[PDB]
Amino acid sequence: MQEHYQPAAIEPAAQKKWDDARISNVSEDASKPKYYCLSMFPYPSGKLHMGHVRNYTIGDVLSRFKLLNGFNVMQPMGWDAFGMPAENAAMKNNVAPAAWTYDNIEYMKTQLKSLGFAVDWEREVATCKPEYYRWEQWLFTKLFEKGIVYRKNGTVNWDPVDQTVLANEQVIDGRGWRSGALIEKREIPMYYFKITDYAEELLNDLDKLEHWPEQVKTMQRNWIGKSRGMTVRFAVSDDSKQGLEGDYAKFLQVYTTRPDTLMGATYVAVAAEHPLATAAAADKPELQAFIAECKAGMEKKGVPTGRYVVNPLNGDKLEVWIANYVLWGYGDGAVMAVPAHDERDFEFAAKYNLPKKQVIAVGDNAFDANRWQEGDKENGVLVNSGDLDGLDFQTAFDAVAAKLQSQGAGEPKTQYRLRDWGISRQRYWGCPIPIVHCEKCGNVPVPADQLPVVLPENVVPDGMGSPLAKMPEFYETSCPCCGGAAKRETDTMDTFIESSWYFFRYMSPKFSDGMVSAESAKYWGAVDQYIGGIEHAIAHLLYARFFTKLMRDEGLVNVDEPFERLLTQGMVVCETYYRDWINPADVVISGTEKMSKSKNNGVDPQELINAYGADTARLFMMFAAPPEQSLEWSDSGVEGAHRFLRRLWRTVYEYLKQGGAVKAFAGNQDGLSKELKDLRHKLHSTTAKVSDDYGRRQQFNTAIAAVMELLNQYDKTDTGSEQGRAVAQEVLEAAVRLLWPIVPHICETLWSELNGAKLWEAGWPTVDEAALVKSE
Ligand SMILES: CC(C)C[C@H](N)C(=O)OP(=O)(O)OC[C@H]1O[C@@H](n2cnc3c(N)ncnc32)[C@H](O)[C@@H]1O
Ligand SMILES: [Mg+2]
Ligand SMILES: [Zn+2]
Repeated sequence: MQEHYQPAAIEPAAQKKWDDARISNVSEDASKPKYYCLSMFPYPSGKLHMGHVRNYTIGDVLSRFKLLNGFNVMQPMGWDAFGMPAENAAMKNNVAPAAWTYDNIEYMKTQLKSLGFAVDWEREVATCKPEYYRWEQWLFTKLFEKGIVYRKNGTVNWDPVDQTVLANEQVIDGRGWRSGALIEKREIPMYYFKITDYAEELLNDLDKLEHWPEQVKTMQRNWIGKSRGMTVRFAVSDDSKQGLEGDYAKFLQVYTTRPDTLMGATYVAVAAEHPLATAAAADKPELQAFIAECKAGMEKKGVPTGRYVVNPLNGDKLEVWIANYVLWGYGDGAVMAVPAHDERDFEFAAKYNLPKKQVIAVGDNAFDANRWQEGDKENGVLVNSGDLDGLDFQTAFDAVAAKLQSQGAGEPKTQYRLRDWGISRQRYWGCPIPIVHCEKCGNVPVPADQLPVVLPENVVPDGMGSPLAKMPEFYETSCPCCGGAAKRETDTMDTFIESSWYFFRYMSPKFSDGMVSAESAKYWGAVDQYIGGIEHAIAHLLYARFFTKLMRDEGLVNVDEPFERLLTQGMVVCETYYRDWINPADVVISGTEKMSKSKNNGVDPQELINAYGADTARLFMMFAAPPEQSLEWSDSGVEGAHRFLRRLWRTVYEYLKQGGAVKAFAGNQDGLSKELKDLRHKLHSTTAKVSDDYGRRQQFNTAIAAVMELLNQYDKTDTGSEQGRAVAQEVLEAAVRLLWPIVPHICETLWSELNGAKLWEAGWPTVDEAALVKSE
């Protein structure tokens, strides 16, 4: 054993030892329990930096821990290669997106290999390769013929800087997710996934996820935004039906989220384009001028119609008003009004002298009918509501439902803030949409045998429009239904399509007959442990659950949920500079910020490895903070981690130098001195603590600190006697195994100096319970 700790000697040798043994190349082996640990794969939008390294080191620690515990561990890595991240970085450097992506991938592979992650590289995927994206094209066509994917014109989010439409989940505070530019509204046909068909299942199945952070589930619940409401039909008065036809001559229908206030409705509003408004305006120029002023176009305005509808629950004849705040096409185009319990209706009734019937009371408060007081749903009881008096909200809801159901005048209706997922992008670098437009047959999907629709890679966009719409050699084709002249779709799929199913592709990444093979899907099931940032809560983490249910319903998988456990690691943060983002190693001082290529404050892992070794980089990331807490970059933290590794190396070197290796102490410890019994007590207490920290608490910094304390007590114990050396051997053999998930290169090397067996076959250290009993 050499005296000096030299990471450049031992880390390549350890990595070759692990690669040769193929311990990370796993098959569907039915003898060991499976463990699927996955970190969110990166965009090839530049060099990885230490923030990514923290993400992936956390995954490796958990993978290596489960490996030593006898699991068949799949930890796969790959490249989220399509979409704006890679393309925007390529265009900034005048490089074609394809060439830029593949070169970035190869540098990112060398970075990760230098860090010694226990990755099954034989499962590597690159999402921009046709062997990958053909299968999402296949799924697209299958869902298109079912109507789960559809094309429709509509109002969309337009990003004027990235020059593409964006999904709702990609609009962050009204700004594009990559550009930061203020979003605009346009009318543009897009392709949609009917994710609202799965809104209820997406919402309810969150309750299954006992091992997700509550915050992620809460954000998804609010994004889905379910509201249980009530459809209510008001019978049109017999004297108020002139000019109307069909249902509009019979009833006026509205949707409301407060049917407990239905007994308090004092008037009703309709949109200017509602058939009741147009029928009432036919005989009166009073309303036509208001409908014209409304159809032209915020402050609330309204006019009475003289038409009346009948409240189904008490028979009150409410007057119909035309109001500029009632949007047509939004629902029924009509609403009821409860001013005493809705602030908007209170203002409308105050501005136009409309009654205010109180129907809810909160505790012991009075009702001043001319001053709005702060609409409580949770704390409230009904008054002036017939047999509804005394009922709280949820009981009044179901009671009103039963009442309306008995007369055919209404029924419960659930709505969601979630809208359908718009996936069309006016971008070159993305999965081609497998549609051909035929003048005779319409928008037709490409046959399965003709898939993939191959994206040409010989393209350098100029930044002025969709490049594919500019290439007749791409879009001119034949219709697959009739053989006439036709045009391929030239929009591509948003990059989140690829990340919504890549975790299944890892299970069988060379499978040529489908997205994922039935045998491998049945073996691996779902991801046991997922690690990635909280920024994915409303988009990827929601999209992925949706795709999983889609693929399940197509018969491709048999799980309901893609990810069992989710760890959202904290951000690595670092100082930033701008002028034009500079890097600290090389103006303005924009202050401490998340490490990101977008701010050019990333620390390259390869440079730290070249100066200090991969084990140092890994150790600092796991020791500096609990994994969910943000971690501030620090040179002294790097140096402190390196000194500990020198201490570990020096500790074993000095032990071996004074006698060499002996057999570790084991068995009954009666006869050991008290100092050595205390050391064994600390040793096995530390094994229990580390085991619990890796497994149950997932707190790796305190695991490292526990091992440091064991070494502290070791240093203060005289271990030079024969029994001392056996206990020293035991301490050091446990210590390097406990730390191997964190710093495997130095622990593998030290293990081989201590013991001739293979570390991963000696397994995880066991707790000797007899060592934990205190002496009398
Ligand atoms: C599943 C896909 C939609 C993922 C997508 N391709 C993506 O986000 O790719 P990206 O390459 O941006 O990030 C890859 C992973 O690294 C984490 N990460 C990045 N910066 C930092 C940081 N400063 N501190 C800690 N962690 C960080 C980030 O949260 C993510 O889990
Ligand atoms: Mg369960
Ligand atoms: Zn045709």
